[PDB]
Amino acid sequence: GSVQIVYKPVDLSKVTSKCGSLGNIHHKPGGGQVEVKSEKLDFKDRVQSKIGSLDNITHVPGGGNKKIETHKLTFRE
Amino acid sequence: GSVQIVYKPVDLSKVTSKCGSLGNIHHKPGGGQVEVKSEKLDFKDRVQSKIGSLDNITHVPGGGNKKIETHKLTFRE
Amino acid sequence: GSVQIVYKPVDLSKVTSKCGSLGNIHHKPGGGQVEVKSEKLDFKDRVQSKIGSLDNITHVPGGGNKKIETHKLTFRE
Amino acid sequence: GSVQIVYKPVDLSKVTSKCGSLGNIHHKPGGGQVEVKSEKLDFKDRVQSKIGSLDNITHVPGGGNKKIETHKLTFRE
Amino acid sequence: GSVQIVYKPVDLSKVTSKCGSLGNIHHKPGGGQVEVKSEKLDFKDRVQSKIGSLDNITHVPGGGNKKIETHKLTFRE
Amino acid sequence: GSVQIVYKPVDLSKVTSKCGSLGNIHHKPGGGQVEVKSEKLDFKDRVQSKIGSLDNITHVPGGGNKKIETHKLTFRE
Repeated sequence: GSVQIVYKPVDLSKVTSKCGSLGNIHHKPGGGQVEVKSEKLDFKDRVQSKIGSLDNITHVPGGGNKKIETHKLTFRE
Repeated sequence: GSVQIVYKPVDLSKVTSKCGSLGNIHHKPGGGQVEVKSEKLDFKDRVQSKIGSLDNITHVPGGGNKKIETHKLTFRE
Repeated sequence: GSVQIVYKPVDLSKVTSKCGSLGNIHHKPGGGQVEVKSEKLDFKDRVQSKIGSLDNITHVPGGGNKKIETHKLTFRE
Repeated sequence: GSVQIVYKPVDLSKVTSKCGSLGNIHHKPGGGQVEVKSEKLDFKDRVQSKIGSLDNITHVPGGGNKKIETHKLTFRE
Repeated sequence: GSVQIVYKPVDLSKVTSKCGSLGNIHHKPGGGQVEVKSEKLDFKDRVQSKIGSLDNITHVPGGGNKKIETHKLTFRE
Repeated sequence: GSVQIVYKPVDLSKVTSKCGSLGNIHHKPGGGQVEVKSEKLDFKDRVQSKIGSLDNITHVPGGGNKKIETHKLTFRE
């Protein structure tokens, strides 16, 4: 008996974002009101929690581009 | 018996973000009001918590670009 | 019996962010009001907590670019 | 000829405000956003103006009572 | 000819404000945002102006009481 | 001819403010943001102006009481 595996995922992918001018951006908010009333909080194993938040975000990238690329290979004899 | 594995994921991927000018960005907020009333907080094993927050963010990258790239290989005889 | 493994993930990936001028950025906030009322906090094993925060961020990188790249290889006979 | 005038407005008026306890008063506002854009302002002769205001008032008198009382007498021969 | 005038406005008016306890007063505001953009301001003759204001007031008199009382007499022969 | 005037406005007015305890007063504000942009300001003859102000007031009199009382008499022959 004999097993043989080859793995050659060749790739050449271009992500582009040609852009002129981003111009005038106004993020002008009049902050409201948040109330949270809890008693008990038991968190375990990869918990991500957000409890009571008033957050403002001006995310202005001059071109934002993500390439995600995973290669998995599991061998079980 | 004989097992043989080759692993050659070849890649050449370009991420680009040509940009002129980012211009005028105004992030002008009038901060609100946050109240949290808790009693007990038991956290364990990779907990990420945010309790009561009033946060303002001007994230202006002059071109932001992420390439994520994972290569995994698990061999089980 | 004989096992043989080769591992040659060759790569040449370019991340670029050509940019003119970042211009005028104004982050002008009128700070609000945060109240947190807790009693007990038991944290254990890789806890990240933020309790009661009023934070302001002007993150203006002149081009910010991240490349994440992990290579994993687990062999089990 | 002869003119004669008498003026005797007699009065005894009581204003009262018997009160126990004023208790818990909460004035908890999350301040908003006011913008005024003008060019020219010509004011004359007993002008009272308020231009662009974000004001908060906790007026808690422990009994507030006003008595206004005017006596006018104009004689024209 | 003969003119005769008498002026005897007699008065005995009591203003009262019996009160126990003023208690807990909370004036807790998260300050907002005011912008005024003008060019020209010509004021004359008893002008009262307020241009761009963010003001907070806790007026807690332990009993506030006003009595206004005017007596006018104009004689024209 | 003969003119005769008498002026005897007799008065005995009491203002009172009996009070126990003023208690707990909290004036806790998170200061906002005021911007005024003007060019020209020509004021004349009893002008009262307030331009751009962020003011906080805890006025807690232990009983505040005003009596205003004017007596006017104009004679024109």
